[PDB]
Amino acid sequence: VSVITPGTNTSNQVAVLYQDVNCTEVNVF
Amino acid sequence: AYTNSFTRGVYYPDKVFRSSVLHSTQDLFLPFFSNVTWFHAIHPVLPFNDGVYFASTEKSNIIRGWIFGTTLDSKSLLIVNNATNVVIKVCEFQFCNDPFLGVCTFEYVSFKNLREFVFKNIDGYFKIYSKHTPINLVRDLPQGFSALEPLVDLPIGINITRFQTLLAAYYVGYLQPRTFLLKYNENGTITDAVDCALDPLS
Amino acid sequence: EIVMTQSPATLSVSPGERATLSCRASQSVSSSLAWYQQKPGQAPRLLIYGASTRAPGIPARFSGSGSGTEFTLTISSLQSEDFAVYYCQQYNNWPLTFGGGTKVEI
Amino acid sequence: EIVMTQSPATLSVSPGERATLSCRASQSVSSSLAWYQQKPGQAPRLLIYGASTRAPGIPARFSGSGSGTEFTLTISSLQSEDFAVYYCQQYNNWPLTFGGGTKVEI
Amino acid sequence: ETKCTLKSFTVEKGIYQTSNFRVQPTESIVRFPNITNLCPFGEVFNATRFASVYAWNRKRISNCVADYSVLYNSASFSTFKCYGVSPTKLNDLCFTNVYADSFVIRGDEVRQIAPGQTGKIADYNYKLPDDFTGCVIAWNSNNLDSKVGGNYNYLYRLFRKSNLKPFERDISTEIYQAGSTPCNGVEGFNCYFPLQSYGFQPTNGVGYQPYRVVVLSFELLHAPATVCGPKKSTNLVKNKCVNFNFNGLTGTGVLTESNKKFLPFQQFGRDIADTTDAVRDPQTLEILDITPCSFGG
Amino acid sequence: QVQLQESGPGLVKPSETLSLTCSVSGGSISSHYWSWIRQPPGKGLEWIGYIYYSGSTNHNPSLKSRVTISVDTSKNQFSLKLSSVTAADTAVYYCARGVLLWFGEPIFEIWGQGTMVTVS
Ligand SMILES: *[C@@H]1O[C@H](CO[C@@H]2O[C@@H](C)[C@@H](O)[C@@H](O)[C@@H]2O)[C@@H](O[C@@H]2O[C@H](CO)[C@@H](O[C@@H]3O[C@H](CO)[C@@H](O)[C@H](O)[C@@H]3O)[C@H](O)[C@H]2NC(C)=O)[C@H](O)[C@H]1NC(C)=O
Ligand SMILES: *[C@@H]1O[C@H](CO)[C@@H](O)[C@H](O)[C@H]1NC(C)=O
Repeated sequence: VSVITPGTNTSNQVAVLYQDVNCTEVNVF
Repeated sequence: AYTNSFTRGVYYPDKVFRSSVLHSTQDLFLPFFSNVTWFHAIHPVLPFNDGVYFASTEKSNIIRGWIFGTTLDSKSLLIVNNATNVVIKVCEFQFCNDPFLGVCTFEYVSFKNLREFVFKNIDGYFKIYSKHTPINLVRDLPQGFSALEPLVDLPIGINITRFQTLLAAYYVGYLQPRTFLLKYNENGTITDAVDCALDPLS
Repeated sequence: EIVMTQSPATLSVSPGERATLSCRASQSVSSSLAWYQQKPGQAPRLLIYGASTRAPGIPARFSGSGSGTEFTLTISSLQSEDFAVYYCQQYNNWPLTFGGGTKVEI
Repeated sequence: EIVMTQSPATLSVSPGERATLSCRASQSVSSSLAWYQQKPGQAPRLLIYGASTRAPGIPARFSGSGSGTEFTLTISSLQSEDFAVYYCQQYNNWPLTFGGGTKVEI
Repeated sequence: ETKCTLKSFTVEKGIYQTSNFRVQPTESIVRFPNITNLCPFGEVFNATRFASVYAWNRKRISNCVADYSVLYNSASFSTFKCYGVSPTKLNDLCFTNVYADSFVIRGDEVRQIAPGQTGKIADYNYKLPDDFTGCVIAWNSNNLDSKVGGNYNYLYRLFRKSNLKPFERDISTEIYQAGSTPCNGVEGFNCYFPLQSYGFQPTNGVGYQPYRVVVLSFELLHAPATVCGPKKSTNLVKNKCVNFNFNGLTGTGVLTESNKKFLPFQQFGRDIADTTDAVRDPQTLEILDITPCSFGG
Repeated sequence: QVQLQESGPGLVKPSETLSLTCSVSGGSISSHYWSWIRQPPGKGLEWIGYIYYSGSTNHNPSLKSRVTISVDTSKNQFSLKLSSVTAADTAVYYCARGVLLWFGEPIFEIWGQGTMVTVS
């Protein structure tokens, strides 16, 4: 599991990447 | 109605002095952003759940006691703040169905207020933390951050499974085992904390 | 010598309900009993051969427990095919004994 | 029963010199003695409560040792304020006894 | 030194680093809290009566000065074993509290009184925590506990629907249920009295004879120590490289005044490497830094 | 800390009972023992008895019938009575606290001011 974020100076929203797993098996891409 | 606990319930886990450091520790804490139950007496029995957080806001000092007992059946700990003096005792004592104050193995004898407490016990030793502050507040719970510090530790050993309170508003909440990151300032008092479980950013 | 008694001699039962039985020995015994089933005209079957343990081949409908004074057996969800005589037995010492037995009706 | 004697009954001493005293019990005793000081008209003080050990509050000017037959106490650098009667005591068995005591002069 | 560092009788022009040096310490100081009374410890050993394992007896000791050396001169104990502390050095230490537990047991059950054991004693009567520091003492008392008429007062919990917590105490005596149908306050096959008497007879083989057992627990916290060995205090010295022992903690360094605003419930502070940095003296409220003595190549 | 204070008569007649009383201040009779002691003028000390929080007590082997001691929880007071007294019984009497170290007899550590008794 990997967290993607811009710098906390700008915002607190993030995204999350589940590496090498089908998304169904877990917006999405 | 349920009020959000926001960011409260941090307490000093150990008395070793530290300053200008970030330190990580795992213990029983109140989880952040949780629905603390709100009670009102204008116009009960609760589960102990291995310790509890209590926070109340008062005028004219209405909340002057607590009782802790497995059954309360009068078949044990009692704390009561009389106007003249504060008293603590451990006894089998007869209690009514709804005890109130009309305006043995141990003993001790010596809105405008916000009083906060934590009660918890482990390995037979029972700990009480507290804090007090002035406030100005109507029909709300003030968002903020402050840290509790130990006052007393008692070798009661008698594990308690429930509790009751004796009686202008108060809130109750329950602890969970979690890990926190505490920031110490130059003076040496906790300023900020982070909860690891909350979200990916934390 | 060890003597043993089984009571009651008959229990009236009807399908779809549990049944309970108890057998006692004149003196303290532990982990040294057997429960035998006796269907009409058949050879006995060994159902229970100790404290709370089932011989291989016996469904979990039969179970039991006990104490030094008295031991008990439960048959859950009694069925029409459970009609039989039940006999407690002990083997702790040389003087073997069977209990009096109990009939369990349909 | 245990009896005990203390000798000599008086020691002449003058400031700036050490002094030595000895007390003996009729039978073998160990780690079971006390030394009491008795200034004129005062209550006794407990100075030594065992073998070679000082109660809390007593300067290191007082010390002692001993054997089963006889025990000894030394007062180094004796001062004018050390004028007192000294009493050995034992407590090993039920029959408590005090020694005869000794006067130590100025 | 250079010659012997190069294993050679001749050396070329250069700068050679061969050794280091340290300032040696010059004095030693001892600074203990002063307690003004002896300790009535004998009360717990000189007592006539003794407790029963179902209701073991506890005593709390504080504000004491005690010398343990006599316990090693005595030979009246059938067993003497301590855990987590070396028994000889107890005279050099301090503690916040001492607890004494006492009871009589079947000698055969002495095997059970150890951290992490298992069995009816370790689960129904006196469960001991897996992490422990303390000492355990036993002596055979068959001469006094047992009598020509037998003795049957001593009871142990034979059955129990659960296992005790460490140092838990439970006087509840609900009739134990071993039958399908529960019976309360009744004597029957289903339920009987949960305690069994020890039948002590004076001719019993030694394994069955009663042994008295006492367990001593040392407890230490940031709450300042109140019980200490018979060590003596000594004057205090500052701004010089000195050996020190505060309240049981040894070390060497340079003591100095400090401006650390310790709170009343605190005793000492630690550095990142988990070593003592500052302390509060047991005789004065001042706060002192410790700095290591000078060294270099 | 604690204090020991004591009271009794100065003069007594022959062949009558004598009584003394000692009271503790600053503490309670919970664990430490108490004991009565006498000091004849210019003579060695003598122990006459001791009693503790349980009421169990032991007296000097000699003069078995001469001495009794009673202890009261109220007002932290204990008293001693002698069946009768003689011209030999003139002495300073002391009440003292006793601590039991490990084994044997308890060592006396805290001593009362003492009171003189004489018979005439
Ligand atoms: C830590 O907290 C101290 C507060 O002082 C401490 O806590 C109090 C409750 C008392 O117990 C005090 O005895 C104790 O020392 C903060 O200290 C503050 O420092 C400033 C620095 O100058 C002091 O001066 C103030 O600042 C203005 C700046 O213009 C000056 O002109 C004035 O002199 C003004 O007083 C200030 O007095 C002092 N606070 C107090 C209550 O005395 C400190 O800043 C804080 N944080 C750190 C990192 O130390
Ligand atoms: C796994 O992911 C691939 C992406 O190319 C998809 O085609 C496939 O159906 C997925 N498997 C599932 C959903 O079981």
